[PDB]
Amino acid sequence: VNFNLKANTTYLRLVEENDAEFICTLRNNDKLNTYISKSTGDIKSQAEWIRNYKNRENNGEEYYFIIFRSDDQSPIGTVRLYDFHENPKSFCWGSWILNEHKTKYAAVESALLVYEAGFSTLGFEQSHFEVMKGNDKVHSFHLKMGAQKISEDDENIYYIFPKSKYKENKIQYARFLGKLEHHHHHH
Ligand SMILES: CC(C)(COP(=O)(O)OP(=O)(O)OC[C@H]1O[C@@H](n2cnc3c(N)ncnc32)[C@H](O)[C@@H]1OP(=O)(O)O)[C@@H](O)C(=O)NCCC(=O)NCCS
Ligand SMILES: Cc1cn([C@H]2C[C@H](O)[C@@H](COP(=O)(O)OP(=O)(O)O[C@H]3O[C@H](C)[C@H](O)[C@H](NC(=O)C[C@@H](C)O)[C@H]3O)O2)c(=O)[nH]c1=O
Ligand SMILES: [Mg+2]
Repeated sequence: VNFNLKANTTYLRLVEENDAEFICTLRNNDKLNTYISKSTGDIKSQAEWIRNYKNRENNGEEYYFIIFRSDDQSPIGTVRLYDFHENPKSFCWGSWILNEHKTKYAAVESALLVYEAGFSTLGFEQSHFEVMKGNDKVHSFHLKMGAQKISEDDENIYYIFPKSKYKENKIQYARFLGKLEHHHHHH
């Protein structure tokens, strides 16, 4: 598979071993990591994590991206599709992090591109993910875009996002993905 994921102000490309330092730094930023998993601050350890990740990628099992801002081609975060299953065909996503240098609407664009990748580039039917209780704005984001709060445990709320909702969102959210082919005008 090869991806061509770009929106208005951001673009995504697959993680390489050389992104290890950017990743270590991002994930060990205490302003960003309140609700994600602890991980190594050691660059070589992170390079190793990516090498294993690359085997999974080679076998169609996982796709992990650096998020870039288009205007200066500088890295602003991460996102991942992982843990694929069947009946129905489902993917998880997460590892979703944006730093201070993010564009304003990067969160919207990157989420949309995830769903482009999963539902159209990879042919899944459903998306699953979770968000820690307390990560209030992220709950609100996902509910707004159309995720369905299935359920929960002591830590998380568990969501699914159906392919059907992604197809509505392509029209409603077209302004985030590219320049419009025609604009609405009221007389
Ligand atoms: C999760 C994360 C990537 C979200 O990015 P964010 O920039 O904080 O997301 P926001 O919800 O602020 O969305 C960005 C902007 O688009 C707007 N927006 C969000 N959803 C929208 C929608 N459906 N329609 C239109 N606008 C929308 C927001 O209001 C915000 O604009 P504002 O500047 O006017 O507030 C980021 O907060 C982060 O890295 N957090 C730490 C790591 C983490 O917890 N990851 C998630 C684990 S569950
Ligand atoms: C991606 C990555 C992970 N790790 C380590 C950290 C863990 O010990 C292990 C597995 O990581 P996880 O699967 O928990 O990845 P993580 O990026 O922390 O994110 C996941 O766990 C978090 C606690 C969050 O729940 C996260 N959820 C989301 O981001 C969902 C979005 C849609 O809001 C979810 O994807 O691997 C690394 O050491 N380096 C890495 O680059
Ligand atoms: Mg490409």
